[PDB]
Amino acid sequence: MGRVRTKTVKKAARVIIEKYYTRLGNDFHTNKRVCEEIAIIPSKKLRNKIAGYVTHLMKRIQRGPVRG
Amino acid sequence: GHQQLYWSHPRKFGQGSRSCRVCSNRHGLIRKYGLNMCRQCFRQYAKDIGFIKLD
Amino acid sequence: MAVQISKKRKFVADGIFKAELNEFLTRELAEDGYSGVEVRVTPTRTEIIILATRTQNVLGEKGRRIRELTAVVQKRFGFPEGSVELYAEKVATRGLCAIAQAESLRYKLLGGLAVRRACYGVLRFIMESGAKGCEVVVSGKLRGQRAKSMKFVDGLMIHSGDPVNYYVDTA
Amino acid sequence: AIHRIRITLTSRNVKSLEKVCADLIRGAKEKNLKVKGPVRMPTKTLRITTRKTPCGEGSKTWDRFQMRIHKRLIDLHSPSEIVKQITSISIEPGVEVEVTIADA
Amino acid sequence: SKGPLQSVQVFGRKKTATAVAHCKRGNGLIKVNGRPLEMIEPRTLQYKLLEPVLLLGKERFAGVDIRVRVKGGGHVAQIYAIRQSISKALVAYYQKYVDEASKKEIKDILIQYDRTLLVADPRRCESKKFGGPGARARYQKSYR
Amino acid sequence: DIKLFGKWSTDDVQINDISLQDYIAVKEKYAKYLPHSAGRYAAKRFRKAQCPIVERLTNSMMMHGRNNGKKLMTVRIVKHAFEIIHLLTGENPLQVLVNAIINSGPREDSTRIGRAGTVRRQAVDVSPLRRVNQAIWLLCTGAREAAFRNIKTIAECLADELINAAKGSSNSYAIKKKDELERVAKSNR
Amino acid sequence: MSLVIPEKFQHILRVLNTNIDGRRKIAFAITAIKGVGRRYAHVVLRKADIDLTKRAGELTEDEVERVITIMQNPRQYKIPDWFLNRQKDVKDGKYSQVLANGLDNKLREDLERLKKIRAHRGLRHFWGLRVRGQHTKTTGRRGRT
Amino acid sequence: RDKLNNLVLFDKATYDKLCKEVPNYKLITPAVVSERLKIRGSLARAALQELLSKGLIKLVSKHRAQVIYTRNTKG
Amino acid sequence: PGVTVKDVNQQEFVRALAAFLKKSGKLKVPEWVDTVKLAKHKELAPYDENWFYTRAASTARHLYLRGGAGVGSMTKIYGGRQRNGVMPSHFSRGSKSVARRVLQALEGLKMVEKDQDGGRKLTPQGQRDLDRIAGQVAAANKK
RNA sequence: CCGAUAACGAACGAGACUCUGGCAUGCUAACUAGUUACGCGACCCCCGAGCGGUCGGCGUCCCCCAACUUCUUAGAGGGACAAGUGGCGUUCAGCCACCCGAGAUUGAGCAAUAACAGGUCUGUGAUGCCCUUAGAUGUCCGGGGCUGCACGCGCGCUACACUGACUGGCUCAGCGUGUGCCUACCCUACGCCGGCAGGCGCGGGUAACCCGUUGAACCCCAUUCGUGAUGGGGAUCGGGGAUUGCAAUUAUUCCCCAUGAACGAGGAAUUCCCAGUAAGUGCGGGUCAUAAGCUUGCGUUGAUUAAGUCCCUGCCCUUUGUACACACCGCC
Ligand SMILES: [Mg+2]
Ligand SMILES: [Mg+2]
Repeated sequence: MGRVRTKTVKKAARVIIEKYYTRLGNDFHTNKRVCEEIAIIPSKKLRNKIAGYVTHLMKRIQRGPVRG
Repeated sequence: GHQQLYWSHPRKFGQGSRSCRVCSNRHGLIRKYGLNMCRQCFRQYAKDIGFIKLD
Repeated sequence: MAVQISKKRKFVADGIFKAELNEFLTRELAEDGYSGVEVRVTPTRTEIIILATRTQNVLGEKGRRIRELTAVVQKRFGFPEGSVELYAEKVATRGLCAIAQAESLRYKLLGGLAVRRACYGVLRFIMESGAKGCEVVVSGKLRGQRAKSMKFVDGLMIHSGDPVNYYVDTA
Repeated sequence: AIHRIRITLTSRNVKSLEKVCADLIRGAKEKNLKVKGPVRMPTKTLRITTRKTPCGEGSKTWDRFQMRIHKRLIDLHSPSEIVKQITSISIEPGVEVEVTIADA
Repeated sequence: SKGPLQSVQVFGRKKTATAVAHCKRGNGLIKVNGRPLEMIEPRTLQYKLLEPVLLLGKERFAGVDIRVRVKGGGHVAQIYAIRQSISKALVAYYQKYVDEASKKEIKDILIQYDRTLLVADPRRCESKKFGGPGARARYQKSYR
Repeated sequence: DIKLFGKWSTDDVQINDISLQDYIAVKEKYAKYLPHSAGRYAAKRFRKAQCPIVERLTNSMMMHGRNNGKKLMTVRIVKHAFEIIHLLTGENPLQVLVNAIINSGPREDSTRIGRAGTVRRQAVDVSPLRRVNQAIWLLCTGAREAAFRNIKTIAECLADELINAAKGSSNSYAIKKKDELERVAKSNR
Repeated sequence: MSLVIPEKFQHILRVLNTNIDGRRKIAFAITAIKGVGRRYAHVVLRKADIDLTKRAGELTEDEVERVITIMQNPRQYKIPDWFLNRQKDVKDGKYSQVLANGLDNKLREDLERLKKIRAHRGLRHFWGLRVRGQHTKTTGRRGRT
Repeated sequence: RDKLNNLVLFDKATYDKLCKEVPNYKLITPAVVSERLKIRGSLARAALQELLSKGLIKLVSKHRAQVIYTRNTKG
Repeated sequence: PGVTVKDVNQQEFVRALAAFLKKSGKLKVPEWVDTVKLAKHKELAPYDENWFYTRAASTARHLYLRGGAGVGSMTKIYGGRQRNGVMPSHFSRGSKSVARRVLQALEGLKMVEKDQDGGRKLTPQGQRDLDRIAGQVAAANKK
């Protein structure tokens, strides 16, 4: 248990998906690489958390719209 | 009194020989690494010395 | 080797010298807004820099006070003659120096200003010099047996984790 | 010459120690001196565990103060002299050098 | 017939005990610290030492010469480091010098018997805390 | 083929009760040369189900303080006891152990919190993993109590405990404790 | 050889002034005498040259008296000076080993000399308190109540 | 159950019992023979190794903390 | 099929070498071997009368395994647990004089010699003695 | 956090963070770490093995006289994200399992608004007021005391035994310290004397250079003991011998020989704990001239049970009542 995400990663995931939907895709490693230059994330441990939530949200987006 | 008994006590060792290099206290002395600093004066000056709490 | 002391004791002793020098300079130059001491040590000579708010005060008439301090720090620490140099440097953005603002607050309260006035002036000066936030506490007894603590905050202020060490200046 | 120098760098902060070693190797390589790789001595951890309280009353909490000392070795072995080629050391506060000849 | 440079060197560790198996071309012979696999103490767990050869077969080992040096931990940790180094040494040797069909058809046997022959144990220890004798046990407290 | 302790083949041992078939681990997949492995069997729930039962026995036989980590000593004790029961009964020690576990595991129990009449209020039927746990615990405690203040060694006391439990003869500590516990559940049904 | 009990086997002996059980081993059997313990018993048996594996009950009279005289005269039987009880006596200065009710009476003599000279240890023994300077605050209450 | 007072040396009535029925049952250990014939146990080990050397009993284990013997096969 | 000492059970090897030293009688044995204890933490003297031969074999084997060992190294090897009565246990060394007398007997047997540095190592005579004893005990183990 | 939604957008704390552990046969490297290969030896070999085996034997930065970083060290980069699959879920937040994987919850440190007349004036050249200040409550010196014992309590250590004790042999660590401003006091190798405690010379080490390949204990393998307050236990006490110190008595500590007390698993009650964990088991630091049954760390061996609940004990949130608000230690 204890894998619930935080506002700090969720806000960033929504924002970068909105800004760079065209650049980004549904591959985790591709997303964790594009984030490295589209955002100055101080921490790798937070960067890949953001990337994981980004992949989850984009997999959702391919099916149906969300609040973002 | 006079010269031959005022400081005549053998003080080459023990608690009484060593003292705090800061506040001249004889309790809680930290002699590791040649600190010669009090248990409390060390907590005061550890940041200046260079000791950092990591874990 | 035999004459030299081990590296561990050497670094501990160097830190000891830093602490004692800082405390002596604090007590001596407290009324001149002494911010801190930075010591550059080379194997040949020792260079020390007194970061202060008022260089014109820390160095006396014709530099009398600074050369007097140089003699003092020679005598205490056994430095050979002409092997240590004392410089005085003005602190940049003194409003961001926790020690300097605490010293000015002490000077105001010693003068006898109301703590609310003095603390709010310090808050305004810090925020005017530009900071994410600041926080002052005055605790103790004034005119009464029962002691009170008064706290004045503004802006952001982080407390926990590693970032506090190099984000928050404390005094 | 024939001379071989061992320079030891000792400090507390790895960032400045790595800088003051790397610029030494980088400077000497341009001057074409045979520089053996910077040997990393095992770091020395001075650990002091002290009661947090200044009185004695409490829940017996302890502070684990740690002081880490990092040490690097750099060997310059040129066929010709070395002292005349290297007269600057480019130090920053905190790091301490110690010159040594290979005889020692 | 005399092809040199045919040797690998593989380590295996468990609880601060590291063993280095030097797998080299030659006749079948396994020695740890200059001694054969038998007579290594404790004599209990000798089957644990022998389990690599017992499962995969003596014939496969007949083409290699194994010398293991181990300098850590305690007795059982030495045993586990030795067996892990032995089991990983020849599978790496096979991966490097023959086809990986052989490597997979040996490593599947090893992995279905016990995963620890090829995968090190990731657990080491836990620090002691200042409220009790061990890592988690706390000193007995009294109320009256 | 596996040759636990170099002998005592595993493929001839059957678990006759389906209720315990998938928790006893003497089959060929769980068969092992020695009753010793740092397998992290307490990593999560039900991980001990796939743990070999001889390993579980040698892990439960190290108890009562003076010997908590002495797995090598417990392994040699299990070795000697298995050899003794093989030469004493004439069948596989593994089959003896499996039947002992089956007969030792108390099929029921009782548990509440309210004002108990005799021992405990509500009868209940236990889980198979609880069957294995309590059977191993009862057998180990019986052997330990038998070999406390007599000349008879741990290996011999464990041996006769398993031998008596495998058939049911009212003198085994595990069987007696199971009988008492089943009786109190029956009375407090 | 572990054959049957010898005819001249005594279940209990009587050496010096106190009986010893011969059913146990000889070395651990003569330790029942006051003044002689495991180390002294083993060393006197080494000097007496008797089979250590044999029981005390099957010892014969000449071997028993040989062991007796060995343990009674250690100074003349190579036994080192640092192995005896009463080394360098506070009374006569002769190194000796005491192995009888002589031990009890030497103990009361050494207690009563301190009591007579009013030494602190003598006073403590007279009062029944601890004598080696340990704390009596929370221990030794069993001997009092 | 007060005391055992087991014998420390053999006699005529027990030595013949040891020679007649000890090599007749499968499990023979020093503890078993001690509690069976009221012998101490040092005698048990010594006499069992004597019968082992004489050949009427076969050793199987030979371990320090526990040594196990057996009767000879029949037929 | 040569045999080195490291190819056989050391526990039986040291016993066989002790028997060899006992049968070939020239090793010097101090007159107090029947009296002293082997170590400070030992409550009794060793049961075996030829503990000197056993210890001589053991120290020869250890010197074969690693050289440069002195009295301080030998006493560390043979040290063990001290129970200290009601105090909790600690670790204690052996008997310095016992180890030194044994090593002096070994060099009187002329199979142990002083090193170029401190400590002692094995002569080729001792090497050949040890390895031939190893070969014979290996043959005995085989058959 | 998601959702509901007169709220929307945030901030502190949580998280994030730093350190530590787990993986990189990938990078940079190393005579203060080494490893392979090779050369001299030393031995078993001779049946002959001969690119045979062992060597912490000596060497190949003795710098011209091999390479390499796998093992070791320490830097930068990577790697793990509920990422992949199935199931459950508003199909959201997430949860369960499995695969690949070194790892699918490694431990700590830091830590809010505040409150506790909580503890410390015996930490301080932190400090108000009071007290004393020459027959001193200053300071020094001598001795004693802090240990003192009908008794009660707390943290503990050792045991009650054969799953053991003794004797011998075999065999494995990691933290970490080490010669001093004052300051007198370091870790110890090697050889010799003694049985031990110890003593005497001769070095090395200011340290990955020496102790040290830390030959630790438990454990493992053999001997004896044999259910007996017994070869378990070593409490109490006698005698002797050493060490430190100016000084050992009220025994500092250590060693040796003697007596051998309760104790045969412990009432009512009660403590701690979920994986390298409990527990067994030793080794360092601090204290230290001498001192560990303490504490702080480290390593070795290594489990049983549980993946839940509010029954007990507490704490928190919401509703509620209030004559309390110095707030129930209230008011009256
Ligand atoms: Mg945090
Ligand atoms: Mg005594």
